[PDB]
Amino acid sequence: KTSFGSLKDEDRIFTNLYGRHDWRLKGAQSRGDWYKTKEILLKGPDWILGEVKTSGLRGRGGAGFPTGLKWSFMNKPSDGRPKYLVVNADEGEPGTCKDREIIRHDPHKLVEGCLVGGRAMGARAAYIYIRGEFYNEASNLQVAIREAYEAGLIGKNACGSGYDFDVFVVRGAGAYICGEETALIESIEGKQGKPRLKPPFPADVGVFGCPTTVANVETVAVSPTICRRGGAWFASFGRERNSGTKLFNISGHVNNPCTVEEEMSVPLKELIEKHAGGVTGGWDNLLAVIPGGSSTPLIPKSVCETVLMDFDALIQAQTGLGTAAVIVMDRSTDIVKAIARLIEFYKHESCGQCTPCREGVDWMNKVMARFVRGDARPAEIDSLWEISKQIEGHTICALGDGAAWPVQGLIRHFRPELEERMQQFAQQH
Amino acid sequence: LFVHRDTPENNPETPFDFTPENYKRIEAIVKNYPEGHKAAAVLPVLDLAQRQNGWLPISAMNKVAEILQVPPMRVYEVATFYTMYNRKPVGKYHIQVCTTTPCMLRNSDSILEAIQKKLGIKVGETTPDKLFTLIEVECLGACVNAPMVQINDNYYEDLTPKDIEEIIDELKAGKIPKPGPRSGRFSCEPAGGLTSLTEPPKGPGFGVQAGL
Amino acid sequence: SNLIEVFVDGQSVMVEPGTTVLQACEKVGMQIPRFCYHERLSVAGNCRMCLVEIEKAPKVVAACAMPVMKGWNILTNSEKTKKAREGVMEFLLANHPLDCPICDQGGECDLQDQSMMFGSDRSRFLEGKRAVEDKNIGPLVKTIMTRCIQCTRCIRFASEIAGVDDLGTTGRGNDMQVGTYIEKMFMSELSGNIIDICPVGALTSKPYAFTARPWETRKTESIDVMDAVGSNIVVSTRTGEVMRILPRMHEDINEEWISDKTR
Amino acid sequence: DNTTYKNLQHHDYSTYTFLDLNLDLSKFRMPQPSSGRESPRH
Amino acid sequence: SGVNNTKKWKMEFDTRERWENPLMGWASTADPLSNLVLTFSTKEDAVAFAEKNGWSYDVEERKVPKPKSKSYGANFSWNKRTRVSTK
Ligand SMILES: Cc1cc2nc3c(=O)[nH]c(=O)nc-3n(C[C@H](O)[C@H](O)[C@H](O)COP(=O)(O)O)c2cc1C
Ligand code: SF4
Ligand code: SF4
Ligand code: SF4
Ligand code: FES
Ligand code: FES
Ligand SMILES: [K+]
Repeated sequence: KTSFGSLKDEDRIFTNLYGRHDWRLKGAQSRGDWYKTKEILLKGPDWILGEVKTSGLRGRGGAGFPTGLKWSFMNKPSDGRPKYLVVNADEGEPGTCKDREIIRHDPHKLVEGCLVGGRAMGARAAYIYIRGEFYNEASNLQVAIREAYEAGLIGKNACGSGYDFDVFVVRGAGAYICGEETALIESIEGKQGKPRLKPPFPADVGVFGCPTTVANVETVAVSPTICRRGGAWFASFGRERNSGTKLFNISGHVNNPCTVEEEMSVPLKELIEKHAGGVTGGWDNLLAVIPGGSSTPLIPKSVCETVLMDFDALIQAQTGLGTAAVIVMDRSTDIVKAIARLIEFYKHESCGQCTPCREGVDWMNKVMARFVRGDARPAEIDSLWEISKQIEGHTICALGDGAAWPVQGLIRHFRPELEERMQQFAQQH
Repeated sequence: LFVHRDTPENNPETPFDFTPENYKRIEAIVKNYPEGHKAAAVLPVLDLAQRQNGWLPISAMNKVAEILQVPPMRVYEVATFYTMYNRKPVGKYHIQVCTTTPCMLRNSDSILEAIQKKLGIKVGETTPDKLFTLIEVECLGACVNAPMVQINDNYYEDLTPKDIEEIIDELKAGKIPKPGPRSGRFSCEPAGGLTSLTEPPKGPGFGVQAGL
Repeated sequence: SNLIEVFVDGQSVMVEPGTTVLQACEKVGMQIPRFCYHERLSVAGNCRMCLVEIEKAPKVVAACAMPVMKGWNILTNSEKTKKAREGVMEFLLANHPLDCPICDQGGECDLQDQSMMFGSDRSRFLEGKRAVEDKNIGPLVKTIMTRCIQCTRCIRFASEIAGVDDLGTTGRGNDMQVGTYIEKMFMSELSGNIIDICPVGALTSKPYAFTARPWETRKTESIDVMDAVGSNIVVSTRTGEVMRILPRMHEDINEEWISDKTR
Repeated sequence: DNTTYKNLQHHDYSTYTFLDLNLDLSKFRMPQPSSGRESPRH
Repeated sequence: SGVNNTKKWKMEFDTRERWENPLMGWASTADPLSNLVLTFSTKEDAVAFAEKNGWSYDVEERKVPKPKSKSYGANFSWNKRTRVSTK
């Protein structure tokens, strides 16, 4: 194939995305959930890991590592410690709200995903870490989990397959950094959500110091359908090495902001127009797009004309797919202010553990505040660029990179606006 | 402030205990984790104290440290690290307006301005009647329904200045307004009609691979 | 037999498995710069002053925490390593107070000295600085916490060496603060040691305050008689007067600590 | 049907809805593993 | 934490009386060797220099910090006391 998009309803995975069908077990089963789960479990961990590998699935939490290889780090003999699956439902990236829909409208897909993914890893239980603000969603998930326990689908002799598997829901207490996989683990252990250095890796020393895999809600919830319909069915969608379907959040200056499921590698322009109703005020009113959550650099309208929505295409555009949260800014936007607010966000979310982000992001925030008003000199633009490069790659976790990239995107594509703002300020004062 | 100073209203001798029914909940909370790792229950138990009491006096933090046999400092760290814990009393309704860029782009400033004008307070303040507290928060994970607010445990979404004033009017009367979007749509589906998932979903076994 | 070969700037060295990059470097007489790392405390890896380039690896690693892999070539003086140190030193000094003349650490400050050796020679920080309120933790340790660089050495020492979990971090981000949260004295028979391990003048000796500068004291290596352990000490004197007592490392006795009575 | 919202149960959730469900699930759980000691400080 | 002042051997002499000058209170001395400190590459060189100059001496063997076994992953032990309660 060379064109991707126009995914048909029969090929969509999250068929209750909009919550217009019963989200409880009866509704879930009528839609295909929990079907031949026992046969999947008995096929074995090696078979399950092969199916996820052939599917070409990559992490949906923002980083996009190959899921099959990542989950294979667990496929190792016991050494006395329990093994755990940790499901990342922190869902904290600004612009991103996809995992919210899965948890509250398709909870049984997530619950089955834990069991199947748990089996492939040899894990005895799954801890689903969900952000504290999602109280109603977590309560929905607990109800679905109880239905699974009562029906014998999870717990002792899960699905009548002889495999014991528990599913626990743990709520966060308000911290974006707890979406980071090691910070998430530290939070479950009752500590401050501060990421660990690696090594060790979670597959060796994880939650409670035991082998762990942290997987995104969307990554886990699509696994049972991949095993049922085959890896090759999943790989038939999207470009090579960009396989599958994807949940997209289109927000910002669009006519109909929404969440939708679409094929990977769909053109960005097609995604905004077909599903979101187009850019507010017409396509030509577009200014810039943040293609995959606040941590990915913005791209200008010129780049947005032809760019595809997948990992490799967006990396080539000097950005990233991230969480596939598309934030649209039209030409009425104060682009400098919009980015400055994201830096203010990262400043509020930095855990403060390590020097370059604890001090650097706050420093970038102060400089961006002045850049919004023009209260700076042009020579400070290159200084701000250099500061961002001293944070990126020098911190414990990727939040430091996530704060540096938005600044770099602004300077790369909108330097004249920054300089014009400074000229206006100097003339006035 | 992230330091504590004893006052008559907030000191170690302030009375806090879990109700007998909350001790049963704590027992089930603690059992979710391996034996020897009871410290894992600090966040859910600390959150439970906030639900019984509304906020966390230093005495509530000390009680949680006692129950789980962790040093009090390790509970103080958790209480001050996570933003959902209230270390000062809040109003009966905690209004949390999202002002991160996606909500900013869709005019969360108008929502924030409307609340202040109606309640006659500023960001961070509590009404004199102690019914409402107003603060700004970061992305609440409901970006496609911007602008939006969280009030206690509920999201109110797709808001306009008029809509948020009617929610506050209901809260003042003591009634509970239903959560969710206020623009017509039910959740995250595009307004003006579904662009997908219009067909009925396929049933069990559809497209299942052979041999399974 | 179990030893593996690694390279430090091309020099071969044989190390036990588990050796960190920082420990491999010291076997050829290279001391990586550090702030949060102390060899008698648990590894923290948060200050990032020890970042070092590994030949053929795009990302610098934290030498204090990264176990060295066989065949690695550690480039302790490459351009990438030098620019990493300059960047981290710049962030450390961005909010640090202009206190050296009034700060007792001056003259024996690891922040001053590693700024001179591994940092740039000027500032491009054009904003205003953080200021932090002081905490009272007893009559022995004075706190000027605006000087704190959040290395967490004191927290780890208190929990691990002294077995007292009264120190921690409160808040988040740039406003994260080291202290006790509540008003509380850190009175332990080993409490005075947090003065030595604190790399900056955030924690200083209250009795010693303002009386001397390090370059002017004469060091007499001697023995403590306040108990029967025979702790090895240094007696700082100036112009015929005893000014303070410091630990002297003896691995088989007091490793590098002394009791508050000895101090 | 595909024209009505079927996720209205959460309009009746209250302060303790989540922890009551956790307490309710307590009987179903498998026995937890043990590290061998009461805590890392033992 | 710097170790650069621990590389070389030193030779100092026994401390002798210092008294307060009556006029100013300054520290007076009558010891001509009070400030004399010599540097040597090895203990043998220092011993040789003392021998030929006729000074009786004491030699203290160099103290080396012994190699530690450091491990970041031990901060998160499953069943050992090395698990840290805070970061
Ligand atoms: C600051 C920060 C926040 C993150 N937040 C989330 C999140 O909310 N949800 C998520 O799945 N991953 C998040 N991640 C990515 C995770 O650390 C991790 O890569 C992911 O959970 C792995 O799952 P996956 O392989 O299925 O993608 C975050 C990372 C960082 C650095
Ligand atoms: S980069 Fe920021 S969030 Fe990540 S560990 Fe360092 S201080 Fe914490
Ligand atoms: S701690 Fe060091 S750098 Fe900071 S004021 Fe004191 S002497 Fe100067
Ligand atoms: S007070 Fe000193 S030892 Fe403690 S964290 Fe701050 S700089 Fe480190
Ligand atoms: S930006 Fe407000 S909910 Fe995401
Ligand atoms: S000494 Fe290695 S990060 Fe601090
Ligand atoms: K000090």
